[PDB]
Amino acid sequence: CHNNSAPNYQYFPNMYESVAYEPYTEAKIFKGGKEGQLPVEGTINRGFEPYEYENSTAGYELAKANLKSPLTEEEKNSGKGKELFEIYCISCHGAAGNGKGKLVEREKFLGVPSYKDREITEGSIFHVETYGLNAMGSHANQLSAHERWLVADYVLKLKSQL
Amino acid sequence: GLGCIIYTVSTGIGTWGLNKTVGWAWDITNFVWWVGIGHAGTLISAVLLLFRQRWRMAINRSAEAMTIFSVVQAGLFPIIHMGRPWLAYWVLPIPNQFGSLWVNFNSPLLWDVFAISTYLSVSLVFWWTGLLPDFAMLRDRAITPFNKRVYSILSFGWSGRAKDWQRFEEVSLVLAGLATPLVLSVHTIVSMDFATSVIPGWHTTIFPPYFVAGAVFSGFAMVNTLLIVMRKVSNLEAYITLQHIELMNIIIMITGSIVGVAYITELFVAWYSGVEYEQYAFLNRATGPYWWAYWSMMTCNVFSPQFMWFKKLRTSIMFSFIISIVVNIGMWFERFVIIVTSLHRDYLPSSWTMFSPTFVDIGIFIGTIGFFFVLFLLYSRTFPVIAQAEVKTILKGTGDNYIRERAN
Amino acid sequence: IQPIHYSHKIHAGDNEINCKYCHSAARVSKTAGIPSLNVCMNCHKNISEVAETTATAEYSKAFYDAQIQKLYDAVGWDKTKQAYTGKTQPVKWVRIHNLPDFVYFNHSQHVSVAGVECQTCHGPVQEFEIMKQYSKLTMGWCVDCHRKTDVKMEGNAYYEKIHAELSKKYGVEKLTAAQMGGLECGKCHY
Amino acid sequence: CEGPVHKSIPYVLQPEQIIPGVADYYATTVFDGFDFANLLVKTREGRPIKIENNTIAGAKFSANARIHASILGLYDSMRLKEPKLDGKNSSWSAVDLKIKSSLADAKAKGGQVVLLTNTLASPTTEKLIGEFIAKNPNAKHVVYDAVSSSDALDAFETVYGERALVDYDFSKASLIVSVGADFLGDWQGGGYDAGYAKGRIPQNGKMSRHFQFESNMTLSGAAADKRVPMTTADQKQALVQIYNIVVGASVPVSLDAKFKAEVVKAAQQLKAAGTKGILVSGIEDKNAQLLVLAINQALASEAFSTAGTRQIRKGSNAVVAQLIKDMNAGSVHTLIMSGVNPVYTLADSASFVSGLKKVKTSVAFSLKEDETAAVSTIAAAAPHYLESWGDVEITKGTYSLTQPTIRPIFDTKQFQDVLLSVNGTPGNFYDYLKANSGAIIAGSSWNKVLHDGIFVVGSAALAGGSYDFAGAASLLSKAKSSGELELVLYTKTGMGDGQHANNPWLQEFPDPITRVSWDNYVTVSNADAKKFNLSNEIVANGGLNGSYATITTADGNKLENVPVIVQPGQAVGTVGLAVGYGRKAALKEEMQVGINAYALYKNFNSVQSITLAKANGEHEFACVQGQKTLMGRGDIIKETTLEIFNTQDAKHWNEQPMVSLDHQEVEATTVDLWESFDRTTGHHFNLSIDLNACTGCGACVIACHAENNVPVVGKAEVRRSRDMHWLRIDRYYSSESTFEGDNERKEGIAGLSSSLSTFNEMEKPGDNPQVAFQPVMCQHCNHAPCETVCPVAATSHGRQGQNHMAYNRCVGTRYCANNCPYKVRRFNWFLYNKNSEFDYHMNDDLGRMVLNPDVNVRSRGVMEKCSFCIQSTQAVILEAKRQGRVVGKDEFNNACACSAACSSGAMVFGDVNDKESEVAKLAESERMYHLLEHVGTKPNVFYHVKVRN
Ligand code: HEC
Ligand code: HEC
Ligand code: HEC
Ligand code: HEC
Ligand code: HEC
Ligand code: HEC
Ligand SMILES: *C(=O)CCCCCCCCC
Ligand code: SF4
Ligand code: F3S
Repeated sequence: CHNNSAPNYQYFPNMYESVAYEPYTEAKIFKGGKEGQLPVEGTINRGFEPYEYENSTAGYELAKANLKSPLTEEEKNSGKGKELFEIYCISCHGAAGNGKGKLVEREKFLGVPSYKDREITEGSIFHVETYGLNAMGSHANQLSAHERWLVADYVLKLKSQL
Repeated sequence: GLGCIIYTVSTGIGTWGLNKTVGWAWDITNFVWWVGIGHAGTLISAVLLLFRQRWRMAINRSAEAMTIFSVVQAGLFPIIHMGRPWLAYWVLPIPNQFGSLWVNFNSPLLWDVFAISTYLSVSLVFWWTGLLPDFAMLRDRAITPFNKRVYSILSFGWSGRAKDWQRFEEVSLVLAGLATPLVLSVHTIVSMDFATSVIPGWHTTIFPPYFVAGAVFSGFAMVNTLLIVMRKVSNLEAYITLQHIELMNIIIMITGSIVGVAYITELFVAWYSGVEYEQYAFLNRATGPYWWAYWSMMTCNVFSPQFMWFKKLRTSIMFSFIISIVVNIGMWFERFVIIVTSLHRDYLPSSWTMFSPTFVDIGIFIGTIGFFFVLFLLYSRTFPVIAQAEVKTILKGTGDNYIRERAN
Repeated sequence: IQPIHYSHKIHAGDNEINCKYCHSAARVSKTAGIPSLNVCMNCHKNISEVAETTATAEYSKAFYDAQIQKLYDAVGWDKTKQAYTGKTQPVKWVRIHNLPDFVYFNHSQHVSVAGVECQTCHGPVQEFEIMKQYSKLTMGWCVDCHRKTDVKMEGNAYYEKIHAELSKKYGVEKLTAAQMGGLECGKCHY
Repeated sequence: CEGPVHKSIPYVLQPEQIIPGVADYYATTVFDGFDFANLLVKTREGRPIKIENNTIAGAKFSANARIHASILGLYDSMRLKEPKLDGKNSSWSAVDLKIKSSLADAKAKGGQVVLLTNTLASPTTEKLIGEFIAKNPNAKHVVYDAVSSSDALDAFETVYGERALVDYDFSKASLIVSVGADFLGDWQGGGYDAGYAKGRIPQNGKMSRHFQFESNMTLSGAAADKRVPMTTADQKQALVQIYNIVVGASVPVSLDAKFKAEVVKAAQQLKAAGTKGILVSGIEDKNAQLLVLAINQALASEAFSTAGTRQIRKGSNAVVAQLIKDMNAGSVHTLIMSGVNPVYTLADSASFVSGLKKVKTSVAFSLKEDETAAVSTIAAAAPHYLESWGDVEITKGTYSLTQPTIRPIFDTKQFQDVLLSVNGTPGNFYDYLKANSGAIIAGSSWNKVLHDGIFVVGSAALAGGSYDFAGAASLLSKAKSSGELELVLYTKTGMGDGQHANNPWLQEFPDPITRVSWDNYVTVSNADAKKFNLSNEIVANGGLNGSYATITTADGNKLENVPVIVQPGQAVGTVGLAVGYGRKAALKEEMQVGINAYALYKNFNSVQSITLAKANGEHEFACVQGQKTLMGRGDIIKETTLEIFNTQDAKHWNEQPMVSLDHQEVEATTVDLWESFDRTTGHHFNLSIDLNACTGCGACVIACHAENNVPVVGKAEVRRSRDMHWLRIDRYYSSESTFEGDNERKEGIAGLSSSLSTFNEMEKPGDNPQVAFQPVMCQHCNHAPCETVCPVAATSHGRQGQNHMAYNRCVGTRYCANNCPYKVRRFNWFLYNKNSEFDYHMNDDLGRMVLNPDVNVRSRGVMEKCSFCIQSTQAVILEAKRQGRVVGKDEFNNACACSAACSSGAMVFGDVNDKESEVAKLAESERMYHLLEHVGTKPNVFYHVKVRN
């Protein structure tokens, strides 16, 4: 009989479980118990460049001064930069406003400023969006290197309306 | 034999001598061989009926046993050779959780499922109905309370009455009428497993009547050997006479000549045709690695039925017993040769190969033979081997008493 | 029973965290995987305690506060001096949606290409305290939802050869299953 | 059954480069001392899978079959997981201290230190070795090759000034004269496949013809237009005869008149094609190689140049011999070697071992405890290419980098890291490489070099000079050794050397010429077989059996060999013998299969004089292909000649079958009682073979068995002709020396008395026939006979035009293997996954990482089939639909590895409704041709025509 706190019975599982290695499951042979072993340091795959500026207080303002956006005008006026701001950013920062968000109303954690207060260039978003400034985190795990620049053009349009 | 079946089902078809080229051999060979055997009884009880052949009355009952114990043997091969037989139920068009996933209705393998399952089903109720007045004559003996109960259950409430007999006769006439079409159509559907192919040596139009003629021929040859030993063991030689034996021999002779005509028909057409692939296929049978299968097959089928033209050979229980056995050997090769010689040689010379069976191919066949005899042998000690309702309607019409009375 | 008591109800239903935030690989890859423990820190560097108006009749505040600390043991965070240690252990989650590995389902061309809402395949996920499989996934639900839907041909330039055709010839729009060919034994399990 | 519990493990810390479900590609290179290539490594979330080719403006060295199968060496559980010292498990610190102290003692005593290696074409490795030598007063560096080519190197060095090989361009010549060349094989690291094939296509009324002179029979012979059986004592004389014609000279050549009748013709034609001809020869004699240089200079052909010399082979048979002698003669101290295996490859290894007994601190770097690792002091655990860093210069003007793709599985250490630690250099080899990268890379350091994989470096032609080639000609003509029966050693496409001793894909991979697998053998011509009473035979179960034989040499013998009577294999008086199978250390008895023969490589010469005797028993062979000849079936491989192609209408060389109507003839494809389906829109696919480019199609097989998870079957269960392969290469000989000679015997035939004797003689292939290859896979038919008879409806067709094969409704009633007239359909019989009857890479847990997760693994009773690349083309449509684009021109061709991995441009995959692809321009041709059009099955794969002359 079928219970709900345990999976149901099966009739001759010929090809149900895996012989190959589907990505996130557990195995026995590997270094850890995982199945997601880390790549070697210093290597470069096809279609990716490493970011050449180090962490904050010495590489922050060096990235703020001389670092530019490698996009074109066909890609900026597409609306895809707004959709990424609709997902990953309204939870702390405001959607049309700045700092109002969804979570300083509920008072879960405080200390989110506006965009009038801090002057930010188009290369100073990209250094914070990959590393975080003391209360953010690395959003490089979520967004890709083509897509952080699509967000940075949209944030500049939000400061100009303020 | 059962042990061998379990072994190969649980360990793999690769234990058989099958090849990547030759996917069929000995499995379907024995399937169609048993199917051919199981057409004899449905001819004797239906065709001879339709042609008012009085002499069939002493055979009909044992002839029925021959089909119900042989179609069953054939029914094992469609399952045993399967790669994943526990999923066989998918063959049926049953509503399911796969978005009502169905079967197609274009394959002769499916047509075969319908042909065999309905052939058996119909023949089972046919011969069973004929037992009602014979079980009645056993329940009325009731020598033990056990047997009393057994036959009172095996028989239905068959108190033989005017009306009951009237209807009984009509039912048997209808079913005989339906049975002859089944004899033909069922074996034809089996025949189309090869006739509908694209393989040279198989693609043809002669098979639908050809294989049927062969089925009649091999079926009667089998029946005749059992009647010969039966009339001595059971002491029923006063019912199975030399006239019954002679008539069996005559029919075999006739169908043998039909088969012979079909052999020369195929050879003529092959020559007449401009297709090199068809001609080569026949050359391969005449001369090649399986020449001995082909020529021993031809020797048996060509000459065995021709001895029956000589009265001194035809009217001999000794001679006809031997010949009747021989026929079954030749017919086994008939089925074997067609399947194997046409597959190990075909389009693209790089795919040419051989074929040799293993002990588990042989063993399964032996098992079906053994099972056949277990069933038939038990039958002979529990069932009324000669229909009483039938014989008692001819005792006054024919026999060595009443004829002598008529002559004086 | 998951090893942590994670709640899709407080996060996705009361805080209105957007659905693509934690599960981020739905747009690109075929496996919209479980979010790794780096997403469990950039929101939870500043959230140590939970609340006072969120504990229920079944669940207390001290049940939550002593279980959010288990997230700190998996990563290595220390509450006192606010710094990473060097001892990490991953969290063994229990996967509740499974298919046999002859099928080929891909979340990427099935959410981003066809604009399907994220509650019509896995249920109303924001109103669940613990996670529940909602649909049955057994081969007659994949076919049935393909019978009654439309491919999106307005925006894609891949369909300009097909959609500008047959509006002059046959018809205005086509269903997914019986028109584009999405009911063939080599497109789903090969 | 309850059904198991599945768990999933996300990261504690996820790296930026890794996205679950997204494959990554890395630019790496390979060079193992024998094989070499530029390639891409496809990786999963942490590990490498199937090898791709690197084509970023440096597509000069594609991977061969041996390289494609090399991934199994990474995931081989039989590797030295931990280094040993004095036979015991030890640390690397123990190894480091042992080596350093022995070097100190050697310095104090004034001993000998020798490093052994093999052709390390590496600017930075060589520099590091130089530094070692600079620090150590008495270090000698010496290079050891298994199969040597020092005679060629001496000829080039003494004329141009360096030890390097001429990289010939076979696409820049019209007449190819080959005397023992074998350039389509392993000759000088044969990578000339594309160059040759490019000149075999009749674009106009032109085509490069090939003259093959040889003792053995090889692929270049099969791909030749003319082939002359010739022994090595005749070849040397023939070479001088060529010389006397191209270069006006009078040298008294002694050569058979019938041989002169052909040699002279070829030489005069070669001479006539000034600047458009090429002389290539593989005679193991510096003087012969010098004459080749002289002739190619006289021809002044475009194919000959020293601007980019080949740096791949730089050994010496004189230096190695000196080394061996000194080990036994004098006192030799610490010897360190890496990738060197004299015991088993060295013919004089018995003396090598006695030399090892006289040396101290023997250090050997390897992957396995082989025969030399055994007789040593320190067994060092080396990384397997993808576990290491490096750089390779294949040619004179190039530089490339090698990236690791997987973090070290076992406890290994790089050879260069060891050298750095004994030299006293801080850091590691990677850091060393970084420091020395700016010396070559003038552009961006890593971002534009590691990312792409290669870097272009300029070069210049080498100066020539005066040399008495006339003297060399007279020396060669005077040279003569005419005795009795001789043999020639050779390498295989599946077995280059002993680096793949236990590789199941290369053990199973059948020989492209003889069509056998899992074993070694001896090649004897039928004219010799009749003298020695040797033979082979087809038995009742379908496989082959054959006699045994004994090879005797001066002061030695083999006592048990397995001969195969290849009719044209040997010219006359010669024997073929493959070298490289007899290994016994550190491997299972299922892999310990074959004969070594390296003991017969006396003085590094491939040609040896022998005595052949018949033995007692009979051997069984795992033979893949049965019949040797083609029965005159011109409807399979249509061939014609160039002048017919040029002057006659297609009706006379590419004729399609006709069917009679109302007393009228019509193309057979127009007769149809049924109605067709509309596949005019939405990506109708095809696939295109041209038979001229099919040289051997070797690496096309292994790449198709890489995604599709086809299991490995042993020697038995292939011996019964029950193997598992999705595509196959054929082999069709002839009777009476031509394919048109097997169409004159058949069309002239009588009634039933001669046709029982001609069809029995047309399966015995005559002496020196013509060879033809034909790749055969499942062409996805339209009126497919394999469809309609499946009772459980597991097969169907798509709108694109495939044959979709579901692995689910297939309840194995084995019909559809029968109605395929091409008969390419592989039912599986046992369970190949996890049982102990098949102890190959499918069984063990460490070796189930090659298997990609996108294709399922079959269990029992279900059939499988060479489908079109569905698991790639469903991703190419996917990656062109999210963006909002139309699929490009050559985007379908680059994804299906049946076509995107072959060397030449033979296989072409792609779209047809797109009228600008490569397939749509090939389908509209005068060579349009299907297999078996009279069957009426409408295939989707079309062959062209063999246009030989
Ligand atoms: C909650 C964890 C947040 C998320 C989600 C996003 N941001 Fe943020 N951001 C947050 C805080 C608390 C701060 C201030 C931290 C401090 O120490 O002052 C910020 C800061 C920024 C800034 C200004 C950086 C600067 O140097 O002045 C920018 C431009 C910014 N954040 C952008 C940004 C974007 C693009 C986001 C979506 C990926 C985003 N933030 C999310 C809190 C949080
Ligand atoms: C972070 C705050 C999340 C948000 C936003 C969403 N999900 Fe989630 N999800 C999250 C975790 C930590 C887990 C692990 C398993 C668990 O029970 O905690 C999940 C899991 C799921 C699953 C089931 C996974 C499986 O193996 O079957 C589903 C179906 C799922 N999540 C759906 C889902 C939807 C529809 C969301 C938008 C409303 C969503 N998730 C957001 C964490 C987070
Ligand atoms: C890993 C799982 C995560 C991630 C991705 C986020 N948080 Fe949470 N969070 C987490 C745990 C183990 C708990 C306690 C257990 C529970 O079911 O509640 C929480 C709880 C919260 C709370 C406190 C609830 C309250 O106020 O009473 C808040 C607030 C909260 N989570 C917010 C939050 C935000 C803004 C996140 C960024 C998207 C976030 N969480 C992610 C662990 C995890
Ligand atoms: C929001 C993001 C969505 C959307 C719209 C759908 N799913 Fe999918 N789903 C989602 C998550 C976070 C997971 C767990 C990931 C995992 O690998 O377990 C899933 C899981 C599935 C699965 C099981 C995975 C597998 O079998 O390989 C299936 C199947 C599945 N979901 C199907 C499915 C369908 C048909 C959807 C309709 C558009 C769909 N999902 C949407 C999150 C999300
Ligand atoms: C089982 C998993 C499902 C379920 C429950 C749904 N879909 Fe479908 N879907 C699925 C596969 C394997 C494919 C690929 C088929 C192909 O490539 O032709 C699809 C595809 C679609 C598409 C076409 C996408 C395109 O335009 O290229 C659409 C549109 C689509 N699916 C819609 C859809 C809807 C509305 C569903 C109900 C929630 C749905 N799918 C369920 C597999 C599966
Ligand atoms: C041809 C017949 C098809 C078609 C075109 C598809 N399916 Fe699939 N499928 C099929 C069978 C016989 C089975 C069951 C096999 C078994 O051993 O149970 C399946 C199975 C699935 C499943 C799993 C169902 C379960 O676990 O009970 C899923 C999910 C599934 N199929 C999905 C699927 C999709 C998305 C398809 C594209 C429309 C599809 N199937 C086509 C046979 C056939
Ligand atoms: C696992 O042990 C459960 C197996 C369930 C089998 C169901 C059989 C149904 C009746 C034939
Ligand atoms: S070639 Fe064989 S497998 Fe491919 S479609 Fe025709 S019959 Fe079926
Ligand atoms: S005909 Fe059908 S059941 Fe399998 S063996 Fe062939 S797909």
